[PDB]
Amino acid sequence: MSPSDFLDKLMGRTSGYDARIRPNFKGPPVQVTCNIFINSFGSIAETTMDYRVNIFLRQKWNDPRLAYSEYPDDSLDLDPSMLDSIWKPDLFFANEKGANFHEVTTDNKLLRIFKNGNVLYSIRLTLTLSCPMDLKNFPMDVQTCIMQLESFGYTMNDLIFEWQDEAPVQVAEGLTLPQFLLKEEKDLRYCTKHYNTGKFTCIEVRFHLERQMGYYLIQMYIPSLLIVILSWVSFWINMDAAPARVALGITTVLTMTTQSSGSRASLPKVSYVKAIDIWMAVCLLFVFSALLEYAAVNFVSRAGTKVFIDRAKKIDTISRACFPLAFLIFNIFYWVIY
Amino acid sequence: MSPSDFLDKLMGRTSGYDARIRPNFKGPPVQVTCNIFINSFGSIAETTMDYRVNIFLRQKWNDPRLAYSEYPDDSLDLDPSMLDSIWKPDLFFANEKGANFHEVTTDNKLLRIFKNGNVLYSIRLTLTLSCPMDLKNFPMDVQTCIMQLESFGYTMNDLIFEWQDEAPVQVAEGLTLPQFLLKEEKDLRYCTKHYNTGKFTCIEVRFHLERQMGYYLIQMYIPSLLIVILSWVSFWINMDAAPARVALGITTVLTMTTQSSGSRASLPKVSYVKAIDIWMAVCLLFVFSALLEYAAVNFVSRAGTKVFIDRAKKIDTISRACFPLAFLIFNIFYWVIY
Amino acid sequence: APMSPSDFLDKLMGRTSGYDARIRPNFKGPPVQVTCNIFINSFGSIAETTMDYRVNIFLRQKWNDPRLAYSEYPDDSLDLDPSMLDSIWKPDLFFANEKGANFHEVTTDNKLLRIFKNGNVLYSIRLTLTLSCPMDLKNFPMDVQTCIMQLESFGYTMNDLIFEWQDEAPVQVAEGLTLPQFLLKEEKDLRYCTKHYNTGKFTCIEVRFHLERQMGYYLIQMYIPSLLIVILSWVSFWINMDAAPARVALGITTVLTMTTQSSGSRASLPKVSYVKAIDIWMAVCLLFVFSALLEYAAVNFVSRAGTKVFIDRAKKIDTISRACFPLAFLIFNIFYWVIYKIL
Amino acid sequence: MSPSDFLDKLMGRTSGYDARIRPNFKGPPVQVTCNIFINSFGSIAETTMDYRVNIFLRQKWNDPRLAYSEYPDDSLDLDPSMLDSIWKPDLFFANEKGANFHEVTTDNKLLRIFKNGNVLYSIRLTLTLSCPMDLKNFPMDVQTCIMQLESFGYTMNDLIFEWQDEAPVQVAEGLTLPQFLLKEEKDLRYCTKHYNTGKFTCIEVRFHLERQMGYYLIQMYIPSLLIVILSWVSFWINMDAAPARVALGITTVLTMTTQSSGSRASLPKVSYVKAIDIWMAVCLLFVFSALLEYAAVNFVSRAGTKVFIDRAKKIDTISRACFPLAFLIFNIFYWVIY
Amino acid sequence: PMSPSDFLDKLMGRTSGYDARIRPNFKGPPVQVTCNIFINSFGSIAETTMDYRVNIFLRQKWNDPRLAYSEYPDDSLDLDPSMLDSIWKPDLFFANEKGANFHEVTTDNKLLRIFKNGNVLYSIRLTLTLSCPMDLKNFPMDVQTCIMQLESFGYTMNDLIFEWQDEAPVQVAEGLTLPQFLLKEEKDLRYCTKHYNTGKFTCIEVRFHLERQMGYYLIQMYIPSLLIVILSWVSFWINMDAAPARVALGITTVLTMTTQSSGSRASLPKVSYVKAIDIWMAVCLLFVFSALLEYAAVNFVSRAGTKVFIDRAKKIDTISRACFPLAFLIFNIFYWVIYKI
Ligand SMILES: CC[C@H](C)[C@H]1O[C@]2(CC[C@@H]1C)C[C@@H]1C[C@@H](C/C=C(\C)[C@@H](O[C@H]3C[C@H](OC)[C@@H](O[C@H]4C[C@H](OC)[C@@H](O)[C@H](C)O4)[C@H](C)O3)[C@@H](C)/C=C/C=C3\CO[C@@H]4[C@H](O)C(C)=C[C@@H](C(=O)O1)[C@]34O)O2
Ligand SMILES: CC[C@H](C)[C@H]1O[C@]2(CC[C@@H]1C)C[C@@H]1C[C@@H](C/C=C(\C)[C@@H](O[C@H]3C[C@H](OC)[C@@H](O[C@H]4C[C@H](OC)[C@@H](O)[C@H](C)O4)[C@H](C)O3)[C@@H](C)/C=C/C=C3\CO[C@@H]4[C@H](O)C(C)=C[C@@H](C(=O)O1)[C@]34O)O2
Ligand SMILES: CC[C@H](C)[C@H]1O[C@]2(CC[C@@H]1C)C[C@@H]1C[C@@H](C/C=C(\C)[C@@H](O[C@H]3C[C@H](OC)[C@@H](O[C@H]4C[C@H](OC)[C@@H](O)[C@H](C)O4)[C@H](C)O3)[C@@H](C)/C=C/C=C3\CO[C@@H]4[C@H](O)C(C)=C[C@@H](C(=O)O1)[C@]34O)O2
Ligand SMILES: C[C@H]1[C@H]2C(=O)N(C)c3ccncc3[C@H]2CN1S(=O)(=O)c1ccc2c(c1)OCO2
Ligand SMILES: C[C@H]1[C@H]2C(=O)N(C)c3ccncc3[C@H]2CN1S(=O)(=O)c1ccc2c(c1)OCO2
Ligand SMILES: C[C@H]1[C@H]2C(=O)N(C)c3ccncc3[C@H]2CN1S(=O)(=O)c1ccc2c(c1)OCO2
Ligand SMILES: C[C@H]1[C@H]2C(=O)N(C)c3ccncc3[C@H]2CN1S(=O)(=O)c1ccc2c(c1)OCO2
Ligand SMILES: C[C@H]1[C@H]2C(=O)N(C)c3ccncc3[C@H]2CN1S(=O)(=O)c1ccc2c(c1)OCO2
Ligand SMILES: [Zn+2]
Ligand SMILES: [Zn+2]
Ligand SMILES: [Zn+2]
Ligand SMILES: [Zn+2]
Ligand SMILES: [Zn+2]
Repeated sequence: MSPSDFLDKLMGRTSGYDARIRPNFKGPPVQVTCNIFINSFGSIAETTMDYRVNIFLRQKWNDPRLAYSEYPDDSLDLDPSMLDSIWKPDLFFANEKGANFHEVTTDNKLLRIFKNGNVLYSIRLTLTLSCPMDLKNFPMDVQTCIMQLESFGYTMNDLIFEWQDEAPVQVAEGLTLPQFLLKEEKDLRYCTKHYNTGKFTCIEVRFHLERQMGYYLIQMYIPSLLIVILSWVSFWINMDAAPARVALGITTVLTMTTQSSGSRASLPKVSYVKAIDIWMAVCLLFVFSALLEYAAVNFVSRAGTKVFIDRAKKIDTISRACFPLAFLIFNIFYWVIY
Repeated sequence: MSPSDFLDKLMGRTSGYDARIRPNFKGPPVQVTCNIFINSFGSIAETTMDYRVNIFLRQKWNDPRLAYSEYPDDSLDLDPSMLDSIWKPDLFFANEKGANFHEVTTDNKLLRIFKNGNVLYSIRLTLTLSCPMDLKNFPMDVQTCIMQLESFGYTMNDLIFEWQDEAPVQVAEGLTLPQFLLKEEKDLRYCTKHYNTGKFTCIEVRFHLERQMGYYLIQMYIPSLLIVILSWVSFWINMDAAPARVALGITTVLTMTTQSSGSRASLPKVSYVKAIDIWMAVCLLFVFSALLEYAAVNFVSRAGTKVFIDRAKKIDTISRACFPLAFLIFNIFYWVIY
Repeated sequence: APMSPSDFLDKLMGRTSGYDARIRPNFKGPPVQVTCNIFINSFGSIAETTMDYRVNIFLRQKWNDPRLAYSEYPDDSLDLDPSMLDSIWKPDLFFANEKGANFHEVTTDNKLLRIFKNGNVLYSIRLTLTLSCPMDLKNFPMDVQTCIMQLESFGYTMNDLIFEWQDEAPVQVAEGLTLPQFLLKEEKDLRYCTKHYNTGKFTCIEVRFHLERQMGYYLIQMYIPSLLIVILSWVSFWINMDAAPARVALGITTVLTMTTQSSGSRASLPKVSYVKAIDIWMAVCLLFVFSALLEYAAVNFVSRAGTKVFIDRAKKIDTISRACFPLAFLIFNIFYWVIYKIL
Repeated sequence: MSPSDFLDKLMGRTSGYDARIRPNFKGPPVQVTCNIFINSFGSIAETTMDYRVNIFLRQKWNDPRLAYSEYPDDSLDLDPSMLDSIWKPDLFFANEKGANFHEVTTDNKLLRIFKNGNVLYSIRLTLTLSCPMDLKNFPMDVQTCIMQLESFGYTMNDLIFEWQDEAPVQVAEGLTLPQFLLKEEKDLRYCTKHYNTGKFTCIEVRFHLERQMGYYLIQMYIPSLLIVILSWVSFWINMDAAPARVALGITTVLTMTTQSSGSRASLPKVSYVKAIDIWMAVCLLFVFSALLEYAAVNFVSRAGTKVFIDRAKKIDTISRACFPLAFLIFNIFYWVIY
Repeated sequence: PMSPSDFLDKLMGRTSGYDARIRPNFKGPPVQVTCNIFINSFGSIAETTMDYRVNIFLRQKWNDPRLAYSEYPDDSLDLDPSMLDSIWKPDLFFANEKGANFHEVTTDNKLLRIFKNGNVLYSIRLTLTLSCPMDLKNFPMDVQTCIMQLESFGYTMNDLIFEWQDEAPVQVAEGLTLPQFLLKEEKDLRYCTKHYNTGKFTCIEVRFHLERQMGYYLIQMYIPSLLIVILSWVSFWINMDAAPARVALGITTVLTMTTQSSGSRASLPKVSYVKAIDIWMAVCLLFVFSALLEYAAVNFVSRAGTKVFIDRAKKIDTISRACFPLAFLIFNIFYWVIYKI
């Protein structure tokens, strides 16, 4: 039989096939089996609180109307134009902010049918998915971003999604993220939805994203360490040089504040204390205490008498040991806790 | 009866149904009943003065042409392709800046008809809606953002919208906003429009958004408290150290101004006094007064005589008590008022 | 019984009608007189940098098509399904100064079709337009702009099609519509922009909106903080002439604050090559702040030798400065504000 | 003859016209004559290295199939829907980054045919065109931005573009650019392309854009003149006041560097020396030399003896004359050269 | 001769019986497609988003015996692109494409040409944004390798095979330049043959090599950092008694050096490895910070105003005037030799 006539008899004019009717429409729900290949993964934004993926979405279900005997071939690879002629699930991504198909240079779609009427339908999609983030431990945080595959119009009695048994989520070889590490273990689960329009099938996959710490050592933690260490050189400067020691004190405090708000600029305006806030707060405390230290040194030595000059000198010599020692103790606590 | 023939007889070729004609077109207006499920709520922008939602819009109306007896089923879940074949309301969002449908992986639409000809039509939409904001109490403000559902072509004598009686506005479980708290109570009302083209049905829903205060304590109010407290250390510095005390005075004023304009950068250019303006103004007054305080101290002590040196010293000792005390009193007033 | 709607639409503009939408009303006769009016649903995004603004409007067009006249119903008008707009002739109005334009299609096409007994048509369509508005920033931020909107025919010359603003209420504005930076003046000017191209002479009607910039924002974020830096600069005059590092510190940091203030405000504007009002203010403020530093340089220099005659001469420069600097700055403010907030 | 029948006989059902076949397809190439009206011209970006225009593109060619005698009218203005029914050139813009048609409120198109079969086809287009820029003389530069009209599928033996003889490029009355002056003289030329697919017609127009200098006097050259003049006040300050004279020297150098990199922020990251780089370099040299001048003054006067104090004083008095004099000479050279 | 309208009708139209849902030789071996690209433009090379943009003409060549003709003596026929919808064509897609679009102004930017023997030439104009993962370890003396993968979506290796053309598979428009990079003449061609759970799919790849131009960074990064280091040294010629002056210099050079450093990091992605620019900024900041510590030492050892201690402090300064520049010069030798040799 010629292919043109076969397609005509199976799903075309002479077929009497109606794509508005599901497989076994008087019978049990259509069991769809999903799996995704993750071609790319990125644009993980804290501010907009979302991420982007390019995937191949594979769906599998049985349509006894598409079973064939005319060829001995176990499967037939069909032209994607025939997808419009057949019934297919109405899967949508429940937490999708933006989604699109790919049409260059032709529709990036795949249709394959088997002897027994099974269908394989793969379609390429770019999705932007919402991923609410918990920034309490930033930048030592780990996020959990999800992806929900749901039916819009079919209730649980007509259509049921299920992750494939073997390898439901594949990831492209050598795929990396610059800011995160994508953990090998993906959690699969059900998000079965109950709306006032009914009960709807929904399956979910959770990716775990561990933020890479290296960037923050170099661009956040070390340069704050500078400003704190810089603040301490005041303690080796002559107590008579007020303009010099105040200059150091101010400029370290101010550098430390612009450092602090510089890092807050890349994040959303959450109303809870993050780990980076604690660090910047304590660093700023140490830098501010050092200025108060000189204010004390300057003030106790007003009268130029030896007894008072000696008392001021003791404040400096204690400071040279205690400030670094205390800051070292703080680092032990901070790093151990997280 | 086969589904294909039933759809053909009800709204297809052999039906004689005309979707250009409303239900009961010679009779009273079509009573439509709306309800929304809010799948997401965010992108609340002060600068552009708008917000974004992803909703399922449900509409319900009766079309006696679609009543059926051929099946005992109380309702039939139909393929959304049939939405093109039936009449439906021309609801539009009157305050929408941008709107779009969702088409991945198929049109995110739902059609359900009942024995008596009732229709349920749910469609998924991303909307950007305008929300004019009153920033007088920012950042302790609370906004009221609306959403108007209106008919474009049908006047009140052909078509009438109405919110559902039970649960017209549902919100997705666990939906949060990072900057605001969305209040449980939504106001419903009428926006019935009168244009030169006629009188048009319009129903409205108001969401109340209370801005979360926590972010502003950490990134606005506390760091301004620093600069004010920092300004006071000048009062414990030796009056002879002019370059040190002027250095403190300048750099606190300038830090305070860049702090002030830093916060104004995230807002629209409104021409009224906001709460944040008052705070920054008073903080800047306290920081500026402290510099003037030294200018006074320096100036009254020009001649190096004890009577004048004593007078200058009194200005400092009074300042150490009064500046903080006055600033504390201001905080009591400011916080109590808002 | 009366005629069914389906058959009436079929006989009027459908299969059996013989209507051709490629042919205008009275095509051998005089031009089609179209009557336009707009409802302004929103008005905003007034950008100086990109030099444009945005509106959401309902565009109403009215014209007579004797082919669409009917007697089959006693109704004075019939409200028709917008799908029928494709079946009828309609003007090819476009916005001549539009940078971006779009229709609205959620949840259906935001369109309106209404025909009357005598064949008159009312066609309303909802549009978001971004329109170009060349701006004269010479008096910024006390400026007032005039932004236009041109409705023009693309393909029909003046002998086939003519646009005209409605007589009664051609431009309506939504109740309670405000702009945050501007005041939209009640009076809109209507005019003709009749175009002559090498392809012919084309109808074009125009509406001008007047936008008065609100001054309040600039008092708080531009004029008052510059007043600070000038007043701050004066405290140097009460500081001891012996404290050079203190008085130079004040002088530098006020000049530098004043320059970053000045270029901070220029960041929100296009790169025009003419002097604006804000430039004059920042220039004079910077002059007063710079003169104060030069004042100390003079004080410091004349008092080099520590002798009373020279120390006294330097002290006189300071005491004169305490009066003259503020007095001169006050006089400047009188002149500046009188000039711009009069002419 | 009724218009409906005339269009039917000329290019419709009964016409036998095939728009897949060019005019005189066995004969010589179709001679197309182009002209543009420039409705707007702007968005001239240095960073992205492109510009934007809104044009009416007019094309003229003869199609003997569309010649008519049925009406005495010299030309017929046709409904643009008929453009789909006729053959037309496949002109594209070879250096276009983005292009779009205008469809509000109807397609912004014009079709006019003449007795002899001539066609006038005008279409409105927004184009973003690439314009590689030579920034060597910025901001006294003058750019040359082009616009190439090319055939995609027709080789030189089937289709030939040519600029109109009389007034090929019109510009809207009163059209201005804020940063540039668009010169009256446009160059027209040929870009005839040779690809491995063949030889393709291409005509080009070059616009000359002279950058307006006024903005840069006020926001770049004058404020740099300030910092240089400010640097000189150090020379009238007492040599004993080191913290004051070093303060001036540092802050002028640093102001001068942030000024310099502030202006580089608006440009692409080209790897050649621009005119603005030379100016900022020399200004920074004069400001840096002034600091070195004090370092010298301070250093030669270490021992507080008259002979060395006098030698230091001479360095200052020479500096007061030579620094401005040298800077004036530099300005003469710099401005004369460009 | 036969009219064009009838010829197109008999070849691929109503009366032809041609089915574009069926590939050439569908029971036979795979369709051999031969690709070549003309690069009309190349740019928008972004480090942050980690991608680049091209405007290309994509040419595909394959044989369709159904489209062979004898009715005309012409070796090839240039056909109207509307006929592309009527014929079978490969389903080539760009595997590493983030965004892609066709060009439709003023008509579809497409080309169809068929030959006597049924060969087809199909050229289509495309703007592509392609992902190019970057290794910034040597930034800004880095060289990137950006790829472009042409793949079949639906046809497995037994039905469809892509292959680069033998002669001149990748042409580049005359005078095409990039402002930040140099595009190297040699393009590598290779296979990316994909194995998915849906099957084995043809894929061919081209690699462009992009050498970052160094000139910009000398002027806007390396020289201005050289300033701050040289500026830091003037402290050594300032009087040791002038603490506020020498501390002022020390602070402001350190702080200028830190804002310089983080200014340059703003244009890059947030990678968690050490780049070459990080080492430079680190060492510059070390030299500027050491100079401040140098004065702290000078100030501290000279506390008691006695000659023996004043002399010791003075020696720290005189050694510093020679050693600081000398050491910084030695560092430059090492740094430049390592990265540029
Ligand atoms: C009194 C403050 C003075 C000025 C002190 O400031 C300094 C040092 C000098 C002064 C002694 C510096 C200051 C931090 C403070 C110490 C503060 C902390 C260690 C933390 O905060 C405290 C107070 C806070 O309650 C306001 C409290 O939150 C609770 C109660 C709240 O209910 C009222 C509730 O909503 C909330 C969710 O849970 C918290 C647990 O604990 C720490 C979280 C503060 C960090 C602050 C900052 C980090 O970057 C910010 C900014 O980028 C900048 C420029 C400077 C920083 C600063 O200014 O930091 C900054 O604002 O020390
Ligand atoms: C008076 C200025 C001098 C320089 C004084 O400045 C300082 C310190 C002491 C100086 C002598 C600092 C200054 C505040 C002033 C005190 C001012 C206020 C408490 C408020 O304002 C006053 C006057 C103002 O109108 C003159 C008036 O508006 C009304 C009437 C108008 O009709 C004429 C009407 O249309 C308008 C809408 O409502 C107002 C109610 O009341 C307060 C609102 C001012 C805030 C100012 C600022 C907040 O951030 C701004 C900016 O980010 C910055 C960099 C510095 C700030 C500053 O510069 O703050 C800043 O610009 O004191
Ligand atoms: C020589 C200037 C010295 C350094 C003086 O500078 C200062 C103080 C110190 C010196 C005494 C500071 C300086 C202004 C000057 C005084 C100058 C003016 C009041 C005006 O300008 C003069 C000369 C000018 O000719 C270039 C001339 O315009 C030409 C070209 C015009 O085409 C556009 C043309 O339309 C016109 C007819 O003709 C003009 C008419 O009149 C005033 C326009 C200058 C404003 C300058 C500034 C405002 O913000 C700018 C910037 O954001 C910044 C950081 C600092 C400002 C500054 O630096 O301001 C700034 O650059 O005083
Ligand atoms: C057969 C379809 C649908 C329908 O159109 N008709 C006429 C009948 C008739 C009798 N019983 C049920 C129906 C419904 C249900 N089925 S369906 O299960 O194949 C179906 C089809 C399409 C659907 C859908 C369900 O959910 C929303 O989209
Ligand atoms: C039946 C329609 C419409 C119409 O086409 N005809 C012929 C008639 C005939 C007699 N009376 C009224 C009409 C109009 C109104 N009705 S309708 O109520 O179904 C209708 C249909 C579509 C509409 C509309 C109203 O306003 C918005 O767009
Ligand atoms: C009737 C149309 C158009 C046409 O097709 N023909 C055949 C004739 C015949 C005789 N005279 C004029 C025409 C032209 C013009 N008329 S029209 O006035 O209805 C018309 C129709 C559409 C138009 C247009 C003019 O200019 C803009 O686009
Ligand atoms: C007549 C057309 C085109 C065609 O479709 N056929 C069938 C034939 C037949 C015989 N000889 C030539 C052709 C070609 C050439 N002509 S055409 O010159 O009008 C033409 C038409 C469309 C074209 C084109 C050339 O190149 C770009 O796209
Ligand atoms: C002829 C097509 C396709 C088909 O529709 N039928 C009916 C048959 C019949 C017998 N054997 C194979 C088929 C398949 C395969 N062929 S095809 O090789 O031309 C083809 C056609 C389209 C394809 C494809 C392969 O890969 C995916 O897209
Ligand atoms: Zn897990
Ligand atoms: Zn309420
Ligand atoms: Zn007026
Ligand atoms: Zn020229
Ligand atoms: Zn190689």
